[PDB]
Amino acid sequence: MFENVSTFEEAFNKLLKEVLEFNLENPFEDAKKVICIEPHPDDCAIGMGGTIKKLSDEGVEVIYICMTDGYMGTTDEKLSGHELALIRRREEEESAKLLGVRKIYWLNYRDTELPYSREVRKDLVKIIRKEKPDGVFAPDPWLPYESHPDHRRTGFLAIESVAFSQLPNFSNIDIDIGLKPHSVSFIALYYTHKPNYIVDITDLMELKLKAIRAHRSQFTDDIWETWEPFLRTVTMFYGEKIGVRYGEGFRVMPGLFYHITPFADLI
Amino acid sequence: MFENVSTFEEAFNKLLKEVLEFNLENPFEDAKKVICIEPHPDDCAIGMGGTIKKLSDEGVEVIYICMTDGYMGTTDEKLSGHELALIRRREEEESAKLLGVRKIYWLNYRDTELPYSREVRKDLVKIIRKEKPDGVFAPDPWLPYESHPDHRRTGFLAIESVAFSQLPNFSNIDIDIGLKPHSVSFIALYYTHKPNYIVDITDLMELKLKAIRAHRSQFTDDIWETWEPFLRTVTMFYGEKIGVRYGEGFRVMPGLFYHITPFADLI
Amino acid sequence: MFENVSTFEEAFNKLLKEVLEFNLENPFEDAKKVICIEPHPDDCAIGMGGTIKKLSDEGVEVIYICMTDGYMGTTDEKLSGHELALIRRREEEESAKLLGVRKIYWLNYRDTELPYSREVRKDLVKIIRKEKPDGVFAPDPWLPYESHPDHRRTGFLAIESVAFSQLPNFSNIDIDIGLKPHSVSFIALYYTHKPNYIVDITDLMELKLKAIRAHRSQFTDDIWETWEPFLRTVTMFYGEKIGVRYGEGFRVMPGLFYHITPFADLI
Amino acid sequence: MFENVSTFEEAFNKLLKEVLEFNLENPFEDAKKVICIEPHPDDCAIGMGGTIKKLSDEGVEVIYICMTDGYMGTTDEKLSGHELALIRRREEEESAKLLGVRKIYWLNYRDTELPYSREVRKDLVKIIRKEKPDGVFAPDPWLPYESHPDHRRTGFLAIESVAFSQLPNFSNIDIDIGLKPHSVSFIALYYTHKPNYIVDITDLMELKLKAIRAHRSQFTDDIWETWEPFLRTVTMFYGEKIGVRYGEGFRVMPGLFYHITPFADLI
Amino acid sequence: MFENVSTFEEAFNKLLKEVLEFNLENPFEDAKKVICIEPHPDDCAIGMGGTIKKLSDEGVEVIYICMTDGYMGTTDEKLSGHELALIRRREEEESAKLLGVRKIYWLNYRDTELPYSREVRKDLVKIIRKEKPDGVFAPDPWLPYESHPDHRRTGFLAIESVAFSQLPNFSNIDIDIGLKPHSVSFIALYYTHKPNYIVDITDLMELKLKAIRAHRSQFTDDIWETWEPFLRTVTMFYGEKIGVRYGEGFRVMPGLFYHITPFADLI
Amino acid sequence: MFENVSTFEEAFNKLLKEVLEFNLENPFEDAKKVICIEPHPDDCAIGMGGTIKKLSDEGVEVIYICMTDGYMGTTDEKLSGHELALIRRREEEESAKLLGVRKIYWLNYRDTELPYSREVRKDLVKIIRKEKPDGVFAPDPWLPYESHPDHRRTGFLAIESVAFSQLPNFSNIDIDIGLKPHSVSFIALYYTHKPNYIVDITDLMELKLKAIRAHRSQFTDDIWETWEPFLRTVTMFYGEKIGVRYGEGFRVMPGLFYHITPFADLI
Ligand SMILES: [Cl-]
Ligand SMILES: [Cl-]
Ligand SMILES: [Cl-]
Ligand SMILES: [Cl-]
Ligand SMILES: [Cl-]
Ligand SMILES: [Cl-]
Ligand SMILES: [Cl-]
Ligand SMILES: [Cl-]
Ligand SMILES: [Cl-]
Ligand SMILES: [Cl-]
Ligand SMILES: [Cl-]
Ligand SMILES: [Cl-]
Ligand SMILES: [Cl-]
Ligand SMILES: [Cl-]
Ligand SMILES: [Cl-]
Ligand SMILES: [Cl-]
Ligand SMILES: [Cl-]
Ligand SMILES: [Cl-]
Ligand SMILES: [Cl-]
Ligand SMILES: [Cl-]
Ligand SMILES: [Cl-]
Ligand SMILES: [Cl-]
Ligand SMILES: [Cl-]
Ligand SMILES: [Cl-]
Repeated sequence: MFENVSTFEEAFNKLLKEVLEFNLENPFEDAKKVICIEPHPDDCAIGMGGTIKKLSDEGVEVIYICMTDGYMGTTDEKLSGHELALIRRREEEESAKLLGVRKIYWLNYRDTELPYSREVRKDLVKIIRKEKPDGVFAPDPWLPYESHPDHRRTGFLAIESVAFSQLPNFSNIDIDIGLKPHSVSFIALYYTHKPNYIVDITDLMELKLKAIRAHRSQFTDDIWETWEPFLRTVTMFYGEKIGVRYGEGFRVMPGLFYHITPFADLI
Repeated sequence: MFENVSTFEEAFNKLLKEVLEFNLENPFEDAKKVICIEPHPDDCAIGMGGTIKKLSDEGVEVIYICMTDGYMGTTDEKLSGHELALIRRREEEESAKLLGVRKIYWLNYRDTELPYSREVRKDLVKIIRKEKPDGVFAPDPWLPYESHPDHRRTGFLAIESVAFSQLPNFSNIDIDIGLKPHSVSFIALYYTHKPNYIVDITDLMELKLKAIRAHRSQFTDDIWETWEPFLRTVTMFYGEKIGVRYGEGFRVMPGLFYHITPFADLI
Repeated sequence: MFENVSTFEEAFNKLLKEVLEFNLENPFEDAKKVICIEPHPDDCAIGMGGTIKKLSDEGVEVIYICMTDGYMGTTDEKLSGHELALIRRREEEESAKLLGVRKIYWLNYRDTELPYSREVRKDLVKIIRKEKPDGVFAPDPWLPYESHPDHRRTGFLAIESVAFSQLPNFSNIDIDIGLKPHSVSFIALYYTHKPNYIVDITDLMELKLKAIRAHRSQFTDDIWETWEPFLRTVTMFYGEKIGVRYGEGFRVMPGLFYHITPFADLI
Repeated sequence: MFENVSTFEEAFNKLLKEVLEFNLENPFEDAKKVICIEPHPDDCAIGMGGTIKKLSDEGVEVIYICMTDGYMGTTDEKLSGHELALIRRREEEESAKLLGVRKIYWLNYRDTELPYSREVRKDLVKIIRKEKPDGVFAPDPWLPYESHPDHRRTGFLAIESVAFSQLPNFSNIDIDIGLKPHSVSFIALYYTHKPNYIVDITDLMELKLKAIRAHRSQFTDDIWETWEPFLRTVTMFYGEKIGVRYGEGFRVMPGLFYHITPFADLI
Repeated sequence: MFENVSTFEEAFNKLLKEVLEFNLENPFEDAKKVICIEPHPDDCAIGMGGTIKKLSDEGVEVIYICMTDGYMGTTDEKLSGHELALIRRREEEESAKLLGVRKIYWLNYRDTELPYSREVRKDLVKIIRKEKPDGVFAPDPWLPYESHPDHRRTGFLAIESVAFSQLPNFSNIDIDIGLKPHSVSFIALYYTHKPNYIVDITDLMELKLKAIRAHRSQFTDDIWETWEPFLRTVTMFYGEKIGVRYGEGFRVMPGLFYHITPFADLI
Repeated sequence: MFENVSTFEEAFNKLLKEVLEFNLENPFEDAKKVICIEPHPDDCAIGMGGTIKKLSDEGVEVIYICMTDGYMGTTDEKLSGHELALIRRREEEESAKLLGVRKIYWLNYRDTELPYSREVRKDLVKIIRKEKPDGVFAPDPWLPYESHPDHRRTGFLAIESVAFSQLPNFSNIDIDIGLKPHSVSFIALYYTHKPNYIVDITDLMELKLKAIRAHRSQFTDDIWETWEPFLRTVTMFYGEKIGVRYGEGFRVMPGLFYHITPFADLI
């Protein structure tokens, strides 16, 4: 096979088009149920809140997994992390209602303390096998200069957990209690410097910002003086790539390209 | 020293040529004994099987270290990981016989569970100090989008273990039982986006694919319909860089450049 | 806000100039007290010794944190790591005296064994909250091909510990014993491939080299035959970027850009 | 309450009889489903195989959890751990069929490597919440001079996991996927120096020994020359306490006595 | 020395009386400031609430360290651990006010997740060196059948941390920031099966029980129907050893006897 | 087998005399090479220095394994742990010379930081398999009130490592580099409350105390005012059990009794 192509460029295009059937025309078109994985309460709204409302409005069931409890998100010396986590849970329930999301799984690892371990893969794999989502969204763990370990670990653990949910010897007691292996159809990484699919969110921008500001403990007015400019600059970064005012960017690749593929950066 | 050069380009070339005596003409020419480090059974054959056969055919002694047992490599709900691991040991013995390899060290860490720790360094440094190889091959841990932790950890632990095998206070009980410090002459990284040395394997391609397919548990005919196209695409990516049909790529650098070198990407 | 810009370029420049007030003109001008974090004894003098002497000579109080004891830095089978660590403490005290540094905190983690953990963050945040430095310097953990885990871990732990030092629920017993949250004004990363600020050290080069050679155990004459060429080639790399003979490079970014910022590589 | 008793002996007897309703007349009489937790394949048969057969013969459904794979159980240099594990799985299925057991959960931690961690607790609580057993058996982790960490860790993790299975904030994703909190009705510890309940197994001793010897890889004839005398000495130790030839001993206590009870050794 | 005694009994008594100056007449008589270390909110009140009130009433400053947040203490599926932990902080402040305690350090490790590690030692040693207490109370980690890892770990970590607070190379950054080594004068273990000092609390029993029931989330009326009988049975167990109605028991030993002492059980 | 004994006492005596061939008459009589494992430098001399000199004088080759470097053993704020450790290595070489010991393996784990892990077992098993000792001595990890984690961990790791050195799948790279499995003939535990074999050291007491005081950094004259009385009180405790002035005690048991043996405290 692949004996009659003559150049690498020809093989490459034939591998993507024919063998992997990859395309970026509308990667989310067939989804019925997706899971959006966030490191902290508010990252699904920040990274992809317009696209979550577009999906919910088309009748896609969007479920969150939140990896941590947001305990550390305050500079108030009188607000304990326990009290903040309870406040953030209610904030995310109000944000998610605005975006059409009706189910959140809380892993409850402490903020700044998310482990990078098989145990946390097992939590993700248990929920993937229970819910059988078509798509999974998570942060791109290769974002340049990303300095928060919870973000880098969420992205790597989500990619690994999507792969290992298909393997019956990984977390085998799930198979023994009736949670069968599941093969997700696509992963999409948000918070990405290298998007290859952009969703125009220009007419949902105000709704997105409203869903973000529902995390009131995080976005005081003072903080918003910097964050609204930031968030509009990011959405213009994405939207300008497809000639629209505001966009949300995602990186999607064939499953093969997440492993031993030396030209994965050509898409 | 280095006071008479005038530009960074001049200093850089003098550092590589004269001080480090670095050359990519024939980096494997003097090797008598090399160790090829693979994350899982079948990675030496996939990443570099053509070059392993060339080296064996020249009378180089090629030894494998396999970091993990391949336990997780099945989607059959009836095949336990213990039985798969036993099957894969036999597959690698048959693959290795085709490529001229006569010695495999099995570290037996569980697949998907290779630790990143001093303990696993010590296992690599014990074998390096026992066998005194001239060269060590391992995956490039900086391959973009590599999402298997066993692969990233094998590359980093091999680079570190080659450096630490020279240090008598590292794993000092080896020195006390007669395994002296050893200084490897070169490292070469396979599975790389940034090769700087390519071996033409055009006339060994069918043998490389045979050696790969000897891992029958991983390469069923259905899976091969994707994997032969992929493997030929990858070998054309490398071969095209030197104007040949099929190549295997390696990244080789002076030892110095694996540490505090801000222009290491200029080779 | 940010509704009247019409291109990403416009928004980006307005976000950096107006909202973040970021400028690379003289990022160190207002500093009264800085901490320089080194993985091993000698890294502050190698990565940034000229700039340390410039800062001391302006009356800046420069403090080191050394993460590890340098135990493993010998190929002499007769010198224990314990004896080497004692030797290296004295070498660093001599080197530091040459550069105007009068205080070093020794975390005493063993060389090649620095953990990547909350416990080590807590050590950094205790010292940052006690000393209240204006600036913190550390290695850039994203230097390409950096293969020493103690270097990568120092960079990431330093950036995370600057951020978490401002959070009263992080390491809360410090607040309870009277070490209040502290907000550092800038971070600067040395050992970097992507500097955006270069200090001319041409007239302090011989003093820098003297301060490095004070670490006699590391820089024997034989080793210096390779290391003087290396260090001059690095200083030319940096100095050529601003048209001077010898430079030390730093990467400085707005705090926001260390997290979720897809265009952080544009500075 | 408890204001009218006037001696500790009076209060103790009232607390056990009235408040805790504790007795040891026939602690297993009401059981419909029990789980027997073994560190390695063959420990349920060795510690309590006669009682398992009594229970199965009364219509009790007896389920095993085996914590490890038995990988390390050979002194044959030609038998890999992987092959041993596969052999021991078949040995246990044969042993279990002799004793009436029809379901085994295999956690598959490697022998000599069982962790003592929240992750292993979560595997035990998942199975306890799925199966809702009335009783759980495990080794007594306080057996004097017990030197195998897998045995000590299995006893502690079993006791902890029975308590934590009732707590909806412990391993909360189970509650989210439909596995509700479960309250086991008794624990019984085997392999105990301090039994307080003994089962007469005099007429099932030959069956018990057959079930043990079905683990042929462990009990070669040579090893059996020591192990039959050992096993009969232990069963006489227990049976002599109740005036019978062969017994199996268990320690049962009120749940309260597993925590902050300074007279728990008085039963 | 000790050459003129003739029997072990003679030597033993002379070691305790003359060399170690040990006695148990009134071990708390000279204390001005004590720390009571509890695993969870409510353990100081349960283990030793009468004695805490006796000490405060004498003008001793009693300070708590609470190792964990009590997150897991509920069987209500509607109450999150975060909310529980906030509730229990308030409960403890009310309980402590009743007993005369005015300061509590909260380590905030999650309940059922307290580590056994150098990091937690370092938190105890920072507080011991800041507060310089004369006495420290903690659970006896050798209580038979104690099945809660947080209780066993608190007792061992407290004993260890008392010893290591005297050592300037342990947690050396405390010494560098001005927290000098401290030598506690006594440890007293509560929750013990082997008390050697009993405090009569007969006239403070109703106050102790009030301070316990202030932890309303733990002691609902239904649970109290078992817990008041238990608590009265325990206090009778201790008081009967000194011929009083209700007592609290402590185990106190010379520092030497916590290490390499084969007759430590003779006191 | 064992069908003709009628009582447990009969079976027990026959199991020990005939099947296990257990004798406490002269357990060390056949030894040619023993390893004495100490947690810190000085514990072999303190726990068993008289016996080590008896054994050396009979021509037994006594080798030490010291698990830690003694870093923490000082209350001088000017003496670093690095310097202490180097001083203590020389102290031990002088002490060991007095006792006839000519070889010490230093594992160099930091004092107070000995792990309890497979990695440290592998260090012990590599030395056991290299040296093939007839006997191994270690602390009894079940000594009551032993509060130093390095002592408890040394005892358990030594017992485990003796057992696992016989198993070719444990630390299998040893067998691959030519270190075959080894079966030690006896373990003897020192620092024990339950000795069953006592060596009379009455005429070697002053030599033992000289070998202890050779650890000058630990035994200043001030400290010795407590430690001489302690050490003579301990040797009297042991010697009185066999009617001699000064003894060293050991606990020896058949290998079988270290596992699943409910009457192991009957010897
Ligand atoms: Cl075909
Ligand atoms: Cl085809
Ligand atoms: Cl990370
Ligand atoms: Cl405004
Ligand atoms: Cl020169
Ligand atoms: Cl020269
Ligand atoms: Cl990784
Ligand atoms: Cl085909
Ligand atoms: Cl505004
Ligand atoms: Cl505004
Ligand atoms: Cl790292
Ligand atoms: Cl020269
Ligand atoms: Cl009542
Ligand atoms: Cl009542
Ligand atoms: Cl254990
Ligand atoms: Cl026979
Ligand atoms: Cl004297
Ligand atoms: Cl005297
Ligand atoms: Cl524990
Ligand atoms: Cl009532
Ligand atoms: Cl027979
Ligand atoms: Cl026989
Ligand atoms: Cl321990
Ligand atoms: Cl004197």
